[PDB]
Amino acid sequence: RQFGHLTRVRHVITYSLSPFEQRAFPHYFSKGIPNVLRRTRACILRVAPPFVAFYLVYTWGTQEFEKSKRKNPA
Amino acid sequence: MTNIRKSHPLMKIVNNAFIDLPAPSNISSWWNFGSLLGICLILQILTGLFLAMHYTSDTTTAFSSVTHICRDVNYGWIIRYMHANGASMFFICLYMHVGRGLYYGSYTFLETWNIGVILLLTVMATAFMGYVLPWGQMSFWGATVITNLLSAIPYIGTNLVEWIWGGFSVDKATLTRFFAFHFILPFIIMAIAMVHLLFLHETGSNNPTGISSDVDKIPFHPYYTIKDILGALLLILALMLLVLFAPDLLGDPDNYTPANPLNTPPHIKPEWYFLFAYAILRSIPNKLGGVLALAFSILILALIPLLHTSKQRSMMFRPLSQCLFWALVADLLTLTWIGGQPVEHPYITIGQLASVLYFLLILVLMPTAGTIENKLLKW
Amino acid sequence: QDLEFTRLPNGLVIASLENYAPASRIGLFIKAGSRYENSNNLGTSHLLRLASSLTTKGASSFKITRGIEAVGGKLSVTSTRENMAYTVECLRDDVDILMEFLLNVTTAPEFRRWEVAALQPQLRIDKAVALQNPQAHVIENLHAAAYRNALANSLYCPDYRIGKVTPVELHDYVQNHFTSARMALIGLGVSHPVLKQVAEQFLNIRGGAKAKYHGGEIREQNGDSLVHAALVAESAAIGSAEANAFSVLQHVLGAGPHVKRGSNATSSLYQAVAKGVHQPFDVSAFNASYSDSGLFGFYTISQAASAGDVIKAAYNQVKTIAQGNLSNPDVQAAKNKLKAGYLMSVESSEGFLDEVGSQALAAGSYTPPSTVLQQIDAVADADVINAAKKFVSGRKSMAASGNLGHTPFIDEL
Amino acid sequence: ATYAQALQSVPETQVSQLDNGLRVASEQSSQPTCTVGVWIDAGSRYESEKNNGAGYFVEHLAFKGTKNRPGNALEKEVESMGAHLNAYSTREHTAYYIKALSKDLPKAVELLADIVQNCSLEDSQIEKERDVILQELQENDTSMRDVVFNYLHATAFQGTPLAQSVEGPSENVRKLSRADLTEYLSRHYKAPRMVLAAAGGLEHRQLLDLAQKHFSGLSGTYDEETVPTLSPCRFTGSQICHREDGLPLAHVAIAVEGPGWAHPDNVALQVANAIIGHYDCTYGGGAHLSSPLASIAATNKLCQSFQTFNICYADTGLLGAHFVCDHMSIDDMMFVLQGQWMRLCTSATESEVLRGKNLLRNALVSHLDGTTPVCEDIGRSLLTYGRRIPLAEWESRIAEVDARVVREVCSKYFYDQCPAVAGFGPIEQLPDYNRIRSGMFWLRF
Amino acid sequence: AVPATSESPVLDLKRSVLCRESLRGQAAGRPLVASVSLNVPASVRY
Amino acid sequence: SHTDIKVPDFSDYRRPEVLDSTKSSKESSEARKGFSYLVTATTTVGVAYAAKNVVSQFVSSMSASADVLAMSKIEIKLSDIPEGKNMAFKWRGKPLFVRHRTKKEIDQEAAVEVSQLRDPQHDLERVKKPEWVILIGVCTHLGCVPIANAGDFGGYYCPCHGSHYDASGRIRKGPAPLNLEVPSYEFTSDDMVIVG
Amino acid sequence: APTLTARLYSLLFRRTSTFALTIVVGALFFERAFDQGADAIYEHINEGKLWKHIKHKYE
Amino acid sequence: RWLEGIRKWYYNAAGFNKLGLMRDDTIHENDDVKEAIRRLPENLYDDRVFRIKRALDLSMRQQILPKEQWTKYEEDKSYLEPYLKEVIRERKEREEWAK
Amino acid sequence: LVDPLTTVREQCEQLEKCVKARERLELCDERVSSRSQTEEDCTEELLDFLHARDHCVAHKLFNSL
Amino acid sequence: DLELHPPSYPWSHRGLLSSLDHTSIRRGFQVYKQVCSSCHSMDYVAYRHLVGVCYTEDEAKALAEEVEVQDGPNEDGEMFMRPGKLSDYFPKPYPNPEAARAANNGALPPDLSYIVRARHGGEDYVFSLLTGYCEPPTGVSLREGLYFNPYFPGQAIGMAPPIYNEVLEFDDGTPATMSQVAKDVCTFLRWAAEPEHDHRKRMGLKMLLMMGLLLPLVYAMKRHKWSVLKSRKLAYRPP
Ligand SMILES: Cc1c(-c2ccc(Cc3ccc(OC(F)(F)F)cc3)cc2)[nH]c2ccccc2c1=O
Repeated sequence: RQFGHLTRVRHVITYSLSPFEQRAFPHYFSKGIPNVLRRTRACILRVAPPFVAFYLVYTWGTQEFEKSKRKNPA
Repeated sequence: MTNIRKSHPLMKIVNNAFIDLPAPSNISSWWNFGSLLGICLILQILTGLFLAMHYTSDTTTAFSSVTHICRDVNYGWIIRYMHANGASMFFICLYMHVGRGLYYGSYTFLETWNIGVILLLTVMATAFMGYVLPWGQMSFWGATVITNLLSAIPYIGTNLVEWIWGGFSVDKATLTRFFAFHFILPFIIMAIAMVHLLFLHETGSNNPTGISSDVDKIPFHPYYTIKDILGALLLILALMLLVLFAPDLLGDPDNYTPANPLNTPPHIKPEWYFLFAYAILRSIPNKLGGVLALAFSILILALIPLLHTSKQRSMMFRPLSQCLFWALVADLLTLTWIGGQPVEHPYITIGQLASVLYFLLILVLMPTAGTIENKLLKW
Repeated sequence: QDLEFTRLPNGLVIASLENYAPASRIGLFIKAGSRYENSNNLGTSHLLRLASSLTTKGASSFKITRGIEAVGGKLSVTSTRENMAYTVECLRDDVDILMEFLLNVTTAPEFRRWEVAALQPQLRIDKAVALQNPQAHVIENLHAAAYRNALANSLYCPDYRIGKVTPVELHDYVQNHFTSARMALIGLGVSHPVLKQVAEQFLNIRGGAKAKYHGGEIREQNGDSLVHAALVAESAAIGSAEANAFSVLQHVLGAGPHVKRGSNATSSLYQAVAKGVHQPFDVSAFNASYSDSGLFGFYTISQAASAGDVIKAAYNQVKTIAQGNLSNPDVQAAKNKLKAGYLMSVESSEGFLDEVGSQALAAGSYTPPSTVLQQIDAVADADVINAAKKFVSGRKSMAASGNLGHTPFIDEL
Repeated sequence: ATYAQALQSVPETQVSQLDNGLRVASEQSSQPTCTVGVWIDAGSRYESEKNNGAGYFVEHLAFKGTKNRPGNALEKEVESMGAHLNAYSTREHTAYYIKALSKDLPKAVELLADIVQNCSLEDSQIEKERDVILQELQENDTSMRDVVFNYLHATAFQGTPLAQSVEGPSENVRKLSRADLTEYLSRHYKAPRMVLAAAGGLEHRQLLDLAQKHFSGLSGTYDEETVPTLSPCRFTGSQICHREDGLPLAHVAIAVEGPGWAHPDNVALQVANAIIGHYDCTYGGGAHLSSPLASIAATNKLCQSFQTFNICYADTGLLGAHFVCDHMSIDDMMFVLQGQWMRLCTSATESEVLRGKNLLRNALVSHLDGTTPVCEDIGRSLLTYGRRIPLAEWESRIAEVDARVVREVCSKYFYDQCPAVAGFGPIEQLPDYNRIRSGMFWLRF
Repeated sequence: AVPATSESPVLDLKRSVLCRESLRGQAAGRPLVASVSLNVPASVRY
Repeated sequence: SHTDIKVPDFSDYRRPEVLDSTKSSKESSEARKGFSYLVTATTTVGVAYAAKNVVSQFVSSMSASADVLAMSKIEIKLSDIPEGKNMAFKWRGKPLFVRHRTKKEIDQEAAVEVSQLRDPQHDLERVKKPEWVILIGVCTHLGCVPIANAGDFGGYYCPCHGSHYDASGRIRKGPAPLNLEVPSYEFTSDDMVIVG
Repeated sequence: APTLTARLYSLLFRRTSTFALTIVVGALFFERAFDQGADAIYEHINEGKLWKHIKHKYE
Repeated sequence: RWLEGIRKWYYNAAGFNKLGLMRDDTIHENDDVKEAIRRLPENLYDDRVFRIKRALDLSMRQQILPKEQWTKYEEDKSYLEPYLKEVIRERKEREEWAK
Repeated sequence: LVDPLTTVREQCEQLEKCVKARERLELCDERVSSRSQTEEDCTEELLDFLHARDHCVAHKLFNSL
Repeated sequence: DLELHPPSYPWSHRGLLSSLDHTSIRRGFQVYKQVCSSCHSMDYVAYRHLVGVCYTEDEAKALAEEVEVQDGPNEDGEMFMRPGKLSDYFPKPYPNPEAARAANNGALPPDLSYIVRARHGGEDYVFSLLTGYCEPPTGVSLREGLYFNPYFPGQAIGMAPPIYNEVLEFDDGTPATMSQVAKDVCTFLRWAAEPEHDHRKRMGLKMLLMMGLLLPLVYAMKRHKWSVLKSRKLAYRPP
């Protein structure tokens, strides 16, 4: 399927500016920084937990392997 | 007409596949990986061909020819390290690519997806035989262990293994044939990848919302031609950062002492991108059992679509699933770690647990998660 | 400079005012309108009108287009029921290039099978576009309803005939209708001497029924919420004195808007109808006049449900004109309107060419505007009441289009 | 007895002025009929957002009675002398005029004066013409040409008074009080903003006199504080895309910024525009047509119709094309059209420019035929240029243009410049702005 | 020479009438004419 | 009405050059394009730089390696070949002959009837220093090694098909079509010859 | 006088042919400038360490 | 009943409402959904088209609506149910008939 | 000739982390060298010491070269 | 089998953009020459490789001339022995592995060409091994010639502490302390295993700079093209 035969759409206007009339980075840090933070909060409690858990299973297991390879005092 | 772009039998195809192709407005950076995989493939082929202009597959000369490349051939080093880090970048790009597919439910495009599974398997076969060609310790010993696993197969197993080998051990024939297969396969990958897109372009792309996008399509040019250039640029930065500042980081030292059928290296292990499945093999104590688990640890991908339960396509709007998925990722990162460790405490247990968690997540937890979510929407 | 005039022995008229303008209009007028089609070749003249710019003996189809365009020129072909008009315009220095083209198109078209075949679909397009104006449905219908022959002929080729007008019919039609005895060659911005000489050398071509009024009705049911409707009786023929009576009666009753967005406070009909019914509507006296015949009446446009009321209201207004209610102030208005209209219509060098050539066929020669205004003045209040009288008692023809569920039949009126 | 010559002895235009500053202009011939009226520098460009479409509102009220002739007296009187009374509003120019017997020129000019100056604007007549505009606004909604052009302006001159439609937003039509109308009128209808123009059989002297007789009360007193001046209008490279797949055919209108009324480049542009030309499916031409856009569109049924335009405003304009085509053809129309702009820009031929010349010569000579076109040419020229340009002057500027000029001039406006695009209807195919914009240059030049 | 006043697209939905002020000027008054051209859009007149 | 549509405010998004609604964008059109195309143009110069280097390297790889270059040349101490003696060396896996020619042989090759030669190549056209003739020990017929101080011309004799060469290395007798090959060489001093 | 970016545009970047000639010239200069200037940065960072630096002691 | 606690929670966590999407906008289109959509009236189709267009454009920008604009849990009418239910009920019937 | 290495090994040895680790060394020194019939040895304690010593040695030795 | 990993010594080439100290390599070369060449081999480095790195062309020629190497045959069919050229590699101590074991009590000395690359820890590791030789801990009896090194796997190595103070005089007269001798030889063994090191890092800096240019440029090109869509406002205006 080619542009022209994709789907049926009715009563939607779209206004847009030429790239040469506008700037590449409107409000880049002003708006950027808060939007990143919003985005970060929204997923952190879904993304981060498992990697925390990896960190723990990993650091526990590593030094358990080191400890177990030392001689036992008995 | 006059748009040769649309007219010419050859240009028509490019126009339809790279220029006027309706792409969704909203595809994320996770969609860059297809393009990047393509580049990885070309990259391997160029560097590969240039390495093959100087290498020899005779067991006696093989290691030396590779060092000869890195010492005496002009820029042979940057070519070789590029090819080896390029293989890494290939797998990173692959795993992100497949990850995208899982999270966003792209695998609903079944032919596209399965062809993906074939592509994955083939790049694995390619990269397995590639690491042998230098003929260092880890090359040789890694190759002996893995290949040998096939011997687990009742009856024929033991014959089949010596048939791959062309002898009673990984020796001359093995390398010479591994050179040939390694050379021809990328080309077959090229073909299958074109079939991959051949199917893709029948539906066009999924997008992060998972919701059909024909109400807001944009032509690939210029939007995605520009993004791909940017993507590729970031790919080349990753590659070259490895190649020029840490070329040895991702490989193994033992692959700098020549292959010696006597001296067995301390902990033989394949390259990092196999370590997850290496660990899964080592979970299961029985050898044929561990072969079938390593087999299932990859082929399970072709099962994923059947296991799909959500009424929603993407995980975007699906919190439980998101979590279980990120679990599954981290679990894979744990299997990678565990696979690189000696078979000892506490790694044996961690591994066993991780391998159980892997199949459990794919076969049981994530399908359930789907249905709960549903019931919670009164789906 | 004023107008010159010639009628060669072969019957052909040349008329031409050299006015030394920067632009030159030449028109070849021919008694080859739709009326000269018979029941066998209906629609031929319509294809013939689309068919200029098709290869000729002296110029290719490519050359006609490219050549005329090169010089900023224009070639047009206009048809009524009775004539066809081939007109060329151009900067004055290129009249003889356009004249070459005009001659080729009209005296020597080749009508090649492949070209003629190729062009058939244009009949559908042309007609299709044209019939988007509902007035075109009703007028074409009206004529069909009112006449048994000739003037009944639609200008646009009937559907069944599209794809079926043959090369031979086109040849036959030109050969038998495009003749010296049937043609008047009119001109602005050109010397009469050399028009005459062109007409003698290039337009010397050897020559080759009465329209019976019937009275019927025809009704297109189509479900628009507006109903177009026209009611007419037989009027007098063009060229007769009585015809001037009709023109005046038309302008008494009301025949078109004078002020934009206006209420037409002097239009007798408009007011007659506006008193009965308030929602969107329009009405005009309709006046056609041909060589054999004429139709006079009125055209309404009404809401579907009020079509009954509007047509009756309009007809009633004519009845009181025919009974006798008609003051001089009204007939003075009407004459002034008509007089002003005529002069204005011939104000452009375009409308002028149409009048000169138009008269040249239907009458002996050019009647100056001054004589014509005098002839409008020549209409007595008596003649106007007769025109209306004739209409009320005359056998009726009717045509409607729309949702006709409240449109009355003739016998219902 | 040549063309060059014919131009030389075309009647000159008489130019005169009243105390208040009303200009009086006249072109005369032996003619039983005439046209005369008032052209005014007034329209939507002069309106703010709060009184938008006042000028249009007035147009409805203009012919609806005066103090001297209340109600239908004005109507009746025009009718009964066989005169034709007419009006129009653009974004820059209002115009009311009358087509009359040459003999009735006096009453003609009296009546015009009665309309302008002593316009009734009755309470109930306003409230009646209120509904009428609303319904006109509605019919206009079903004209795709109308809509697309309104949109081209709206996006082209966005955030200015030129973005404004003549008719005004319905909100205004519903709310405009009689107070707003009378205020608009006194501010904009002033003698130095106005021109009385006439053509036909009339001694100029008589017109000037008559001007005095009836237009003497016209004020020319803009206090220093409130002198209507037209701030330039910023054009923006932009797109407005009203997608309504329910309609049968797509309207696209695309323009670059033009130079506006004053500039001589307008002449060379007109030549170039005539090369590319205009088309529709009713044309005899087909493949053999001279313009490649036309022949290609015809042979391959790309569009149903198209025209190039070059609309001029004060110090800006819209130079482009509008086409109406199948929902599958928008890409191919846009590609050949833009193709054509580039070919003229880079590589115009002499013969084809000669054609353009000849077209434009022909165009504006045969346009000025009969009194109404000529009357209007006078009226508007006086507002736009400050004078009627003789035909022989037009011809001198036309002879001046060669291939080299057409290239240079077209390059100035078209080549690598941001267009404004409006599309309406099933425009799903209508190319992306970036693609349209990249279509304004050749990577071969 | 000049383009026509209202261009002609076939298959293109009709322009509406919603008042008396647009209607007047529509009621037919003289018989039909049809012009076709080389340049100018083809039209139909009273 | 559609006339109720007004275009949203783009001020937030606009370049400052085009913020002023009452001024012409045409000022800044020259400029705004300039800035944007500069980015494009700059970028291309950057990528040119890279692609040059990448291509340049890959092409380099296929050019001779350091080890092939290291058997490129040969250093022969001239003061170790006494007058009259033909010393052979190993070069490009080929025997390479370096002969100290006596006062006698110099005069004899200079006087040689050149139009009798199957392959002309005058002596002084085959040497840099007349007391030294450097030739590849490869017979031009079928690739054998000619033996020093044998044959009819007191130069070389190849036993394979009977090739006789003079002290300039020229073919005078037998089937060999060409004179023995003159290598590229130079003298780096009075003692040293670098062949290669 | 219009601005510097504007000067660059009308002189170098409007015609695509000049745009390309610019790129190749600028690249030639960029190349040497960047090579020379970056090499400086490397060699200063590794003062005295490089064979180029300790060359002189054995010649 | 008592699980309505979780539902309202899940709804907000799921978060499609932040794009002004209603639940049925998110339904993955199989053949049943396609038919159900195909059977929607003008009003309901055009709204769906819009809400998705809106949402997709938001997705691209990596933003959300203002909280006022978010689909309120309670105001989420289940627009596709009636059509979809019957599309399915119909298919199940012809499936039965094929035995 | 003084080796800078054996200088620094001394310098580093007098830090709390080191001195505590060599005490660990000496406890088992005279635990295994006092006891008999005990296959247990004391590398682990030497390595504890060397790890902490040589970490410090590294931080400072290259200064002298 | 506990393990003590080496500490991370602040080498002259540890950092991103830090080259090898070539004067250090020239010394370190000599520490291979006078000390290990007897026991260890280094097959991938030839006399030529030193040129432009630690030795002039002419110096490297002299170093080459100083050694015997077999060549042949001559036409008689004999293998002779001759002076080394630049094109000869650093020559092996023994004729084969089996012979090398005989000489060192069963242990085969590894080739040193890639030793920095082929041992986890690299120059940190080798340096710790060379300087980390110590007396056994109490409780410990190593076997015959199995000396005690805390950094070797299994803690017992079959290599005598090869370096000690003044085990050679350096060409440039650096005080040959054990630590200095180990530092230098490691610097050379780095270069042995990775001759590209310096060139590579040059390329690193030029790549970081080019990417520094191109990444934000191309990012801006992207945002430019994309700004058409980013800016756009939508309106649903149903009848
Ligand atoms: C086609 C497509 C792409 C896309 C894929 C690859 C590349 C770079 C590349 C790789 C291999 C090539 O070899 C070939 F084809 F020439 F033989 C050539 C080029 C660039 C782009 N990317 C997409 C991203 C999002 C959505 C769709 C696509 C897509 O269809």
